[PDB]
Amino acid sequence: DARDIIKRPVVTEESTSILDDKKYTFEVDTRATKTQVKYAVEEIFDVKVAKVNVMNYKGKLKRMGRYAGYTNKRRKAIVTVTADSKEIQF
Amino acid sequence: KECVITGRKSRSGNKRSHAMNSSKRTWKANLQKVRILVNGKPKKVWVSARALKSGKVE
Amino acid sequence: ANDIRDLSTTEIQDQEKALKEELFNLRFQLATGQLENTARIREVRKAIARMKTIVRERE
Amino acid sequence: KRTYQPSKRKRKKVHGFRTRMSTKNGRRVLASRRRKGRKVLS
Amino acid sequence: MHVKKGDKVKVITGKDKGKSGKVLAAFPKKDRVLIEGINMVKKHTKPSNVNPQGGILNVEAPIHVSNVMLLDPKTGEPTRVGYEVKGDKKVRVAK
RNA sequence: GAGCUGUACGUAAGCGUUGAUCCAGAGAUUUCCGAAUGGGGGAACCCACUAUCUUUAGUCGGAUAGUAUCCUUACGUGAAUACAUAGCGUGAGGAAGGCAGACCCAGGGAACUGAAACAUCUAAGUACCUGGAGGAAGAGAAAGAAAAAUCGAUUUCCUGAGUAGCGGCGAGCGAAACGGAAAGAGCCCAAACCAAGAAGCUUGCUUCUUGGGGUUGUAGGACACUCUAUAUGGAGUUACAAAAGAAAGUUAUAAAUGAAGCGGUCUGGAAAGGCCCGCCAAAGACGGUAACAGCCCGGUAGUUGAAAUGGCUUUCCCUCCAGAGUGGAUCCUGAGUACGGCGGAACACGUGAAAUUCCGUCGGAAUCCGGGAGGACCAUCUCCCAAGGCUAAAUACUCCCUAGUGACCGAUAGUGAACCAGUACCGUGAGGGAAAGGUGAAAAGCACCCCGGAAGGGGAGUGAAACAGUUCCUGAAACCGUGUGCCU
RNA sequence: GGUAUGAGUAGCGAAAGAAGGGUGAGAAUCCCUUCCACCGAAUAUCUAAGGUUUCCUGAGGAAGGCUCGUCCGCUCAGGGUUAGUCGGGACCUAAGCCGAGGCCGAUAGGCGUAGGCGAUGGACAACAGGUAGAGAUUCCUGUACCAGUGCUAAUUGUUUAAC
RNA sequence: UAGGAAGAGUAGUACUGCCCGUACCGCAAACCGACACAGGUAGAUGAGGAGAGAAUCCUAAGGUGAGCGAGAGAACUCUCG
Ligand SMILES: [Mg+2]
Ligand SMILES: [Mg+2]
Ligand SMILES: [Mg+2]
Ligand SMILES: [Mg+2]
Ligand SMILES: [Mg+2]
Ligand SMILES: [Mg+2]
Ligand SMILES: [Mg+2]
Ligand SMILES: [Mg+2]
Ligand SMILES: [Mg+2]
Ligand SMILES: [Mg+2]
Ligand SMILES: [Mg+2]
Ligand SMILES: [Mg+2]
Ligand SMILES: [Mg+2]
Ligand SMILES: [Mg+2]
Ligand SMILES: [Mg+2]
Ligand SMILES: [Mg+2]
Ligand SMILES: [Mg+2]
Ligand SMILES: [Mg+2]
Ligand SMILES: [Mg+2]
Ligand SMILES: [Mg+2]
Ligand SMILES: [Mg+2]
Ligand SMILES: [Mg+2]
Ligand SMILES: [Mg+2]
Ligand SMILES: [Mg+2]
Ligand SMILES: [Mg+2]
Ligand SMILES: [Mg+2]
Ligand SMILES: [Mg+2]
Ligand SMILES: [Mg+2]
Ligand SMILES: [Mg+2]
Ligand SMILES: [Mg+2]
Ligand SMILES: [Mg+2]
Ligand SMILES: [Mg+2]
Ligand SMILES: [Mg+2]
Ligand SMILES: [Mg+2]
Ligand SMILES: [Mg+2]
Ligand SMILES: [Mg+2]
Ligand SMILES: [Mg+2]
Repeated sequence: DARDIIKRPVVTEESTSILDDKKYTFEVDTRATKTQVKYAVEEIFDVKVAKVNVMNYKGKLKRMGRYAGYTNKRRKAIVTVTADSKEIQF
Repeated sequence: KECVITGRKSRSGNKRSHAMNSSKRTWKANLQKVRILVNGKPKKVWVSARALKSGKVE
Repeated sequence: ANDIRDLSTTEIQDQEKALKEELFNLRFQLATGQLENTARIREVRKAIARMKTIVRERE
Repeated sequence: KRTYQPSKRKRKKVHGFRTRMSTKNGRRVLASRRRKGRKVLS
Repeated sequence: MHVKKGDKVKVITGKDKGKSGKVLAAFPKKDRVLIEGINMVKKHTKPSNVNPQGGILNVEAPIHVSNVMLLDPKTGEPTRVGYEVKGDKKVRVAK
C-alpha cells in the first residue's frame, strides 16, 4: 500500500518554512526506499515528484522518573514536486 | 576410526607400573584400511584384522 | 460485522481501501492538529481489521 | 596508554553474537547467560 | 456488587448510619459507591482547575459497598438481596 | 449484567442493556533476528536469482511463491573406460536447534582431601566435559538362586550386616542369597522344514528375497501319522501385529444458586469490641468492611451448570488369529561365537588360590552320544540351555499446573530479587552483582492570608491524629544543638 | 548501616587580568564594550577512530560544576543530520577467517579442496558560488560529468552471418 | 579467438539513478585514563621577520585568559635571579 509507506506529515519551523519552495516533509516507513516514497506520494496526492531526499533519525534517549528509554527511530523524506505540479495542502 | 563390520574402536583403561601406579591409556583396535563392498560399490574402509579373519570381500 | 458478511469479497476489498484512505486522512489531520474527534482513528483501524478477518474467513 | 583501546569492529568480532554462536563453547556461554536471565547476551 | 447506580441504599455503618441516599456512582474495582448527601468532604480546590473562582468545595466521597443495604419499595426497609429468574434475564429479589 | 477506555499522580476524545469492559473454549493475524535454511553478515542487517502478476513511454519501482546442507530412497542423466560404476540433476521422505543448573543411560574422567608424611589405596567413577535420550530410564522372563528339598523374570523397600570378605590386612572399602513386603506379565525371532518366485547356471543341484512354519531341557521343534477348530470362540494398538473411527458416561478449562441481626444500648473518628436480647448452621473456611463479624460484603456447606476444546473410562466399530495328542529314522536349536594366553577394567573382592562379567589383541571349541554353572581345578550329583530381540507395574526426579499444609521467614530475615533485579553498577570478556517495603478509613493530599525570587516557614482549613503533610506507622542509640540547678 | 574524631584543618588540578555598561531577588565568576595578556609546526583549520545527541532554540537553577552562578557539556521541553558523483555497500582481492564433498580423530572436534568472506591496499562520474538558530561537494542557483532508459529522425544489417 | 546473433550503433530530445553514514566533540571538559584528571590519542593543512630550519624569539589568520577569590609580603619549603 502507499498509505503504509507515508506515515504522517512533519510540521516544524523548518518543514513549514520550505512549503512555499514546494518541498513537503513526511515521516515515512523506516523500510521505505526514496523510490517507494516517490511513487507513494504520487498515488496519494496526485502530484509529480522531481526529487525525494531521505534521512534516518536514530531514537532519542528520554528519562521519566528513573525509567530511561529511546523514542522511535524515524525516517524523514523531503519530497520536491515540479513547478507545473499542483501543491500539497497541510 | 572404527571397524565398519564390527564396531571395534579405541577404549580407555590403565597402564600400571610395578608399584602399581596407574595412568590412563587406550587400546586401539587393529584396524586396517581395505577395499570391500558392504554397499554394492567397493570402498576403502577401516576393518579390524579380527573381522578380516575368516570370510570377507577384499 | 454481520453487515460485512452480506457484502461480496470485491465489495469488502473496496471498503478497506475507503477506510485506509480515511485512516490516512485522520492521521494527517492529527499531525497538523486539526482532528478533534481523535477516537475515530481507533474505530477505523478496528474496522479495517474486521474487513481483513472476514475476507480471510472466506478462504 | 591504558588497556581498553575501543574498536566497534573488534568488540563484535571477538565478543559478538555471531562469534559466540560459531563455537560450541560460545553457545554454552549464550545458554549460560540466558539461564541467568541476562538482558544482554553478547 | 449487590447495589448499582440508581439504587436507593440505607447506610448501616460510619458517621452517616441511618441516612439513606441514591447511588450516584459505583467503583466496583475499589468496591466503593457514591451515595447522594453521604460522606461529605471539604476539598481545598486551587482556582486553576474547572471552577475559575476555586475555593473549599463540599462534595460527596465514596463509601465502602458493604456499608450500604438496598431498599425494597414495598416494605421501605433495608434487605439482603437474592436473585430469581423470570425467564429472559434474572432480577434482584428482597427477603 | 453495568459500567468501561491496564499501571500510576493526568488531560482529551469516545464506547456501553440493540448488551460494552471483563472471564473461558476455539479460530484468524503473527514484522525482523535466532537451528535460520536463497547468498553474505559485526544477531535483529545487507544483497540476490527463477517463475507469475502488477506499475511506467521505458529504465527505475511493487506483490506473491520457490531457491540451504546432509541422510535415506525412487527416477533420470553419466567420466577416465567397452559394459558399467563414480560423479551430476530432479522428486519424495527424514534430520538439524533448544532445554528442568533435576532424574536416567553411555563415552571420556580430575584434584584438593584422608592415610596425622606419601607412592599402593582414599577422595571417586565423584566434579566436570561429550553423546544419547524418556516421561521415566535402566533391568527383565534363568546356560539364574540354591543344596532346610526346593524356588521359579526384573525392579524397589525392610532385613541379613557394618556380618562374609577386601585392604601398604594400613586409612578405609564392604556384599549377596535366604526371610519379610510393594508390584506383578509375559512374549517375538534365528534354525530345521514347506510353498512361491528370483537368479547362479555348481546346468535340476546350490544361495538370495518374500510368505508360511517354529521357539525349547530327564528337552522342544521340524518331520511322520491322529483329533478338533478355519472366526464357533479368542485377542488387540502398554510388549505379545497395526491403523482407523463413532457413540455414551465422566473429569478439566468460565460460572450459577446459596441460611441467619440495618436487634437494643455503652465507649468511640468509626463497632466487627463491652453489656443485654435474638437467630442460622450439611454454612463457626478464608478474606474484606473506619477497632476483633456465622447472621454487612465477596463468599463458605450443600445443590446446580458447559456452546467449544482437551483428557480419561466403557461399549460398539474396525483389525488380527489355529491348538491338543502320539512317536525319536533322520534333521534343527544363535562361530571367529564360547573359551584360552597376554594386557586392562567391572565385580564389596587391590591378581590373589580368584570363580563370575566386560574391553583390546592373538589363538580358538563342542555343536545333542551336545553345552554351561554350583568362587582355582577334577570327578560325581544338582540346577540350567549362552553367543538374537521386545516387555507394563512397583522406583527416581520437578522447570511447571491445581488445591492445600507448616510449634518455616517477616524487610540486615525470607530467594540475589516483597520495590520494573539478574536491573543499576563493575569488568575487554567469561563473569561478578547490590541498595531500595509502611500518609490516612477515606485524598478529605493543606482554599485563603502572611514573609520569601524560590525553597522553607507561620497562620487558616481537612482529619481521630499533620509532632500522620506525597516517601509521610513506630521512631532506640551514637552524634549535633538551645536552655539552665550545682561545680570549675 | 548510621555518626563522630582529625577540622573549619589539607585541598580547591600548571596560566593575566582590568574597568565601564547591562541583566537579575541576588553578580569577581552570566552578557556586551574597550584596553591588557597568552598560543601561533599551535592552544589554529580539517579529518579518522572513539563517544552517541553532548549539537540548536526556549525555559530552569534542586542536584552536578572542587567557589559563585542569572551561566553550563547539567535539568525540562521542543527541534536539528537531505548525496547517481563524498566514505562504505549493490566492484576487487591481501593477511587472516570460514569451508560442500574430502582427510584425520574416544565423544566433542581438528585440518583442508572447490568455493566464499575479509581493507589497512586496487578500481570508480561535480565543481564554483549562495544561504543559515542547528546540514551542506548533500539544500538552492549556475555550469557539468557518469551509467542507463524510452521517444523522434536519418543510417546500416538481417545467415559467407552488422553487432 | 571459442561461442551467441537481427538488430545494432550515430545524432537529437526528455526522463531514470537504490541502501548505509552525514548532527556535535575530535591534542579534547564530549575519545582511553573512576574526575570538567598537567598523562595517552593515527593522518591532512600548518603564514611573516631574522633563520639552514617545522629550531629560536616576537607576531598573522585564527584561537585563548584555563570554574575559587581578596589581602599579606614572617619562619620554612619549593621554583628562580
Ligand atoms: Mg543519504
Ligand atoms: Mg571501560
Ligand atoms: Mg455479550
Ligand atoms: Mg538467510
Ligand atoms: Mg595429615
Ligand atoms: Mg449471605
Ligand atoms: Mg458515641
Ligand atoms: Mg486502628
Ligand atoms: Mg482490621
Ligand atoms: Mg583379564
Ligand atoms: Mg576393585
Ligand atoms: Mg568354572
Ligand atoms: Mg581375550
Ligand atoms: Mg566359565
Ligand atoms: Mg564348588
Ligand atoms: Mg567366596
Ligand atoms: Mg540352547
Ligand atoms: Mg533481602
Ligand atoms: Mg523495620
Ligand atoms: Mg521524610
Ligand atoms: Mg592541625
Ligand atoms: Mg595550616
Ligand atoms: Mg591553604
Ligand atoms: Mg583551576
Ligand atoms: Mg616550535
Ligand atoms: Mg550547547
Ligand atoms: Mg555550587
Ligand atoms: Mg541557562
Ligand atoms: Mg588468502
Ligand atoms: Mg581461495
Ligand atoms: Mg566484500
Ligand atoms: Mg555546524
Ligand atoms: Mg540540488
Ligand atoms: Mg559536520
Ligand atoms: Mg586532559
Ligand atoms: Mg604519538
Ligand atoms: Mg588576531
